[PDB]
Amino acid sequence: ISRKWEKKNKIVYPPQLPGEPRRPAEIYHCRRQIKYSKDKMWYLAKMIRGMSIDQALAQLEFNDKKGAQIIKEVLLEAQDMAVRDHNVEFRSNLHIAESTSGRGQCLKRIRYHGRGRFGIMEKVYCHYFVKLVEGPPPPPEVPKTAVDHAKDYIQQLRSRTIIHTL
Amino acid sequence: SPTELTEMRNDLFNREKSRQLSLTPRTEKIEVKHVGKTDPGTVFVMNKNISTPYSCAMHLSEWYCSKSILALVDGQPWDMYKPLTKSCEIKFLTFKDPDPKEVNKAYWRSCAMMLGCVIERAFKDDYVVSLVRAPEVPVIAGAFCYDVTLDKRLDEWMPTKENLRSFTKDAHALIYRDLPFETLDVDARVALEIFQHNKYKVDFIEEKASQNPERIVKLHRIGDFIDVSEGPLIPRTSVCFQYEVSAVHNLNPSQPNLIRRFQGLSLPTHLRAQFTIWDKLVERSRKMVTED
Amino acid sequence: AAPKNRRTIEVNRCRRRNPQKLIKIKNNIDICPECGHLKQKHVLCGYCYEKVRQETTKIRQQIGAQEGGPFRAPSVETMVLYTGEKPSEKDQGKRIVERNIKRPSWFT
Amino acid sequence: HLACTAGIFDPYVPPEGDARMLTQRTERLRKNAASQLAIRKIREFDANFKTKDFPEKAKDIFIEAHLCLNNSDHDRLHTLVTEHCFPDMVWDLKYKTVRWGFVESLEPAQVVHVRCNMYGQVTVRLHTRQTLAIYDRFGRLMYGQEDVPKDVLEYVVFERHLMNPYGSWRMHAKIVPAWAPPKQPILKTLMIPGPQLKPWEEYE
Amino acid sequence: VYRRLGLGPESRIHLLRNLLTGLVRHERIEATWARADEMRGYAEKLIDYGKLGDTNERAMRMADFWLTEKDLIPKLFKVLAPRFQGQNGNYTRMLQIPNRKEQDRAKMAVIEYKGNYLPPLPLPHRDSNLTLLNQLLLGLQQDL
Amino acid sequence: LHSKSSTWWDEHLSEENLSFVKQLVSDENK
Ligand SMILES: [Zn+2]
Repeated sequence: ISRKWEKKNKIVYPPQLPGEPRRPAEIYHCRRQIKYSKDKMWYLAKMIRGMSIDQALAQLEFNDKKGAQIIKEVLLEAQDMAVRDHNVEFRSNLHIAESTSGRGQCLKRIRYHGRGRFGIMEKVYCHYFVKLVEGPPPPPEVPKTAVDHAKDYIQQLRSRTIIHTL
Repeated sequence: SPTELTEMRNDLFNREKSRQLSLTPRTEKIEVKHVGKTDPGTVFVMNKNISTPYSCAMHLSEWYCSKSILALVDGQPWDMYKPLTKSCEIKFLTFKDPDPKEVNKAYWRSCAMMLGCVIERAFKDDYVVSLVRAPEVPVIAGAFCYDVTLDKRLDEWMPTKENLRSFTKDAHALIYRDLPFETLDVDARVALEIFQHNKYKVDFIEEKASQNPERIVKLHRIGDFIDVSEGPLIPRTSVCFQYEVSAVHNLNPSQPNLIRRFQGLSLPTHLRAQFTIWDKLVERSRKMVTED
Repeated sequence: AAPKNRRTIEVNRCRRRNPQKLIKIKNNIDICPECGHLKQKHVLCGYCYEKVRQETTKIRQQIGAQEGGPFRAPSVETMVLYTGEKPSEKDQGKRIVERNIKRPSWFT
Repeated sequence: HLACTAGIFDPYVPPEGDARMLTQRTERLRKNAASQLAIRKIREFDANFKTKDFPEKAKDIFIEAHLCLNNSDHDRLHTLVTEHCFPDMVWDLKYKTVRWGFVESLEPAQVVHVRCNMYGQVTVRLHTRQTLAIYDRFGRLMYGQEDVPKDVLEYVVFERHLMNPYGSWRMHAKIVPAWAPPKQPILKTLMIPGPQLKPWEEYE
Repeated sequence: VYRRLGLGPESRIHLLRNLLTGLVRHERIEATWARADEMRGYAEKLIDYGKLGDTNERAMRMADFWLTEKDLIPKLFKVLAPRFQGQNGNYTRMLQIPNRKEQDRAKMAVIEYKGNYLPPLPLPHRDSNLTLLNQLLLGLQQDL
Repeated sequence: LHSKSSTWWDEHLSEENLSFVKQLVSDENK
């Protein structure tokens, strides 16, 4: 087993110089053992990526999946330590930079059948990884306008070079 | 050129900020206790004249920031971005409060100030436009009114449907820009210099200085544009969702200069309106608005 | 019947990461001023409802003890009284339930 | 094995205005009746312990211990201070970087009061200007100023195990006089949570 | 026009019969939204039978069958029926409650008998006329 | 939260204003 996510939270940066912007806080939190499928948990992780701390919490409160409740508990623990230990001034000033789920060690049993058959029973466990960056979520992407698309095509045409000639 | 006036006007606004910042030495901690109905009794230690109610909203949750337009400091309406002055009791005001009368005035005044900004930049630099004052009219009137005196060259020019739409486009651009409303308390002497050219503004500045024992006057700045305010204004221009310049009425006794009162209607994002409702309200907002 | 060949992870990833299969966000979430907790626009607050619902059980417990027997539902109207509140003439001819607690602020 | 005992045998009472203040030294001459018998007990094991010369030795340990904090020289600081003192100094400095410097002492250090199987505690009076700046894990500054001298007067208690042959003077505790000014506040702003109540309960 | 509940049509009547009896005894019952709506119609119609009069033989037969506990029959004719004599309808109030956290997430609703002595439910309140939007509409009303 | 919310014409219409709105709609149609 590897627990490098926690070690990322133990990283200590060198003292910042006067001519350096105030470093945004990054917090790495995870729950190593959950009796839940990583694949099912991943769906929850994918949706919440890039959202604010408050927005994610609100969606989780009204979510029907068991994993969502676990995620909210994990999120609350990370926020508490962030203010307590990572010197976060504002509770609301947090957003979900990264969210993903991983496989965990399982348990193996034999699945009996009423007709003399047997199967391989597995008790699934998974890990959940989230990295939180202090500050509001980044602005969403704006689709390219027709003007932007045309300019690139013209630029590509100009960038064309003569091939296989002196 | 108009840019020159804005440049010097902006500087004096900036210099006043530096003087106030220089006036406060170090950071002084003031104990502010939350008297709001929700999360009552929370006490924040804050830096005097450095932090603002928005910071406290950030401390608690994002919901507070989104729904908080004003703050009740010791029972007094305070702008969300106004620096705190002393230990006090703070409560957050929302659009859906039982008594939005204080909120209504701030929205009413802010809309008038925004309209004044559009007028000055809407016309070409060749013409001369002087803003006289923003008359205070009830919300029941159906439109917010701004008075402006035009140059003789514009005596025969009346806005058309397209021209009125142009004003809304300028107003819509300002709303899209989402410029926070800066707030400064400035003495009459400095304020008179900032607005010396506009005689009408000068008298308005004098009235405010006359009422209060000191010469301090309430000045609000939207980007480069600056104006005097009767009271607190909206924190940001993004609050408005619907904006319309309903109509303009020319005052008959306007020989020395053509004084026009502009009628407009605006609605915050928190309070959206149906299509038919807005049309009737806009139609009801095209009628001459008297001050009662 | 088994697939003629194993399905590639890349093909599998596209199917599960399709927007149709992803979890959708909800925009109808609202706040409860009374409890300060979240709610849906068409769903009442539950934190305050817990007070009322659990308060009802306390009232019901008092009623059950007072009746003292099954199939003893009165044929007359019933009223609930809290400490500090005295029966009135209008309360005559009505079952009276007495609560040790003071008249709740929300209850009127 | 314990080489130190928590607390002070008898707490010396500092007089207000001592910072303004020969003079105080004579007050010790008057008060050696209370302390000389204690001084003799330290002298019996050592015979070279003098209240006049101890502050110089005591001062070096105090300054040296503070220097170890910047380098996190825990082993070096362990020897300088007693077991009781060490955890307080460094426990709250975990995952933090501090730049500490010593400006010239405002006034000379002087022994103030001493007391004493046998553990001897010597109170030393120190007023010195120092610079303190602590940064976050990310390097963000959280407390103190990089190059601003802060004048602080405190009374520092050193202790030694007289019975032990290897016993030596190690910093044990500091006595803070009430008249001393409060320490500088933290740069960041804190929030005090409100009272916690059950769903049935109402705000009070 | 009828929901399928229970193990059969008779079970639905028995299930509806049990639900109706429970509501009368307590006057406020919480159940699944679908079931609550199904029983709302029966409750209103029963009150009409109560208003008809105790001496009505059909009402007595209907009351006896639907209400298993016979102590409720006097209550219907002497408590429920007298109370709603003035009202012409809308005897029952049904409201939505947050879904059950029982791993099935069934839709939950509360159905209550109006005029009851139970503590008032936290009903929704419409926006006050003091709001900016309402004030503007009031101005339009005054002008007209 | 700076996010979209669901609204309907009757969400913020008061009972007194709601009755007026119904009358106004009938007047406009006529
Ligand atoms: Zn509530």
